[PDB]
Amino acid sequence: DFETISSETLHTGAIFALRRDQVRMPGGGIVTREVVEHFGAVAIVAMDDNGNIPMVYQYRHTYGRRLWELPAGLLDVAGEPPHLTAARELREEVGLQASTWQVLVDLDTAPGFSDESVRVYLATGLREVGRPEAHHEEADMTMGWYPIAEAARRVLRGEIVNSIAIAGVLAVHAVTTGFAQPRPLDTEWIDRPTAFAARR
Amino acid sequence: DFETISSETLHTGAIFALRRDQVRMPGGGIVTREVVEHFGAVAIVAMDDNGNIPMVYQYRHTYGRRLWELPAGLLDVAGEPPHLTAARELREEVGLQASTWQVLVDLDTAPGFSDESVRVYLATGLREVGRPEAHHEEADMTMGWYPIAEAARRVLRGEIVNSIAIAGVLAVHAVTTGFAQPRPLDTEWIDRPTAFAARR
Ligand SMILES: [Mn+2]
Ligand SMILES: [Mn+2]
Ligand SMILES: [Mn+2]
Ligand SMILES: [Mn+2]
Ligand SMILES: [Mn+2]
Ligand SMILES: [Mn+2]
Repeated sequence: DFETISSETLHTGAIFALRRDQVRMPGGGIVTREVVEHFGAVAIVAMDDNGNIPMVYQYRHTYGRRLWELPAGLLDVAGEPPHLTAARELREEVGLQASTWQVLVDLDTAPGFSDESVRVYLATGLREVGRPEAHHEEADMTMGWYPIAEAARRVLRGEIVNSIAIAGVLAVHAVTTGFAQPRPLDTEWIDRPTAFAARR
Repeated sequence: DFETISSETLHTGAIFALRRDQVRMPGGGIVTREVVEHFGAVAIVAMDDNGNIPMVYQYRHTYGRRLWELPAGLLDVAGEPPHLTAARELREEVGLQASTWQVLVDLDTAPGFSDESVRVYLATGLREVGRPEAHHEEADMTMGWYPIAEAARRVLRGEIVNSIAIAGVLAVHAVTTGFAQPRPLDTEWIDRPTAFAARR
């Protein structure tokens, strides 16, 4: 079922495209299904030798306020491998470098209307290296180190609400409590976006 | 900082509006900040007397496949209280009724480009009641009961990727392991969307 009958691009912006598709429903009808094409992104849970991780306080215009989040960046560099996008962004945002990288959790942010998918890595064996000069939203953001457990409590207390940070924080929390294990970098990323990047 | 200089509506669809704002950055510059206005939504982690919860397998056109998710619905009923939207949708989607309702976790799905926020409730004291005749995506979706721990393992294994389901599953998992506690229904929902609903 669910066959796409027609695709019409309604808008192409800086980081996503708006597309309206006509989809055939179970009953036999046809409906509007609008999708927001997104580059996709990556985030990093950089855990240090004592179980602490870095988070950034970044202003989000969508909410008109700053949220506590994990270091993260868009896959807006055509051809750049995701784990490189991760390492690059970790260094730029929290000035860190890691000797070990594994896959923590992948999340599909808003399945209802966007194809954006985000891969969260767990970076260990941390090294403090230089951080570049930031621009825009990043020139305003700050950071703080949190024990994974407190970070986990912050989520359950509503102090952390960014879906990417929630997933990574609770996922690493499950790992540090011995409930689960990290995963190989070559783990399949089923829903990694391709549409918007494919546009150009 | 970050003052909105101008707002232009680019598109109004069935469930969200696309708006392009001009925002003043730290350096003194002005940039395009496109926001997707969304009704907002609610989800339910209905836990039974033995630690099991219901999940639905629903087709998501954005990804062209079915995902395992929590029962959930849009706040598309002007005036309907969120916890009522929750109870209504729980019954309609997994044919359940609960005598107890608390707040589990709130998540801001895609902070980068949308104001959508989702409140996940934890429903207990379950009762099996009738389920209506479904339409569209819902007429195709099925469901299955999962022990919270297995559901948690499914997340860490990439078998559950919907951000709402990840948050609720790992959040309730933290509660069942005695790490955290549920919260009162009157808990403040900081980022509950208002823009799109306010349009009409
Ligand atoms: Mn970033
Ligand atoms: Mn970037
Ligand atoms: Mn960045
Ligand atoms: Mn639903
Ligand atoms: Mn509904
Ligand atoms: Mn529904």
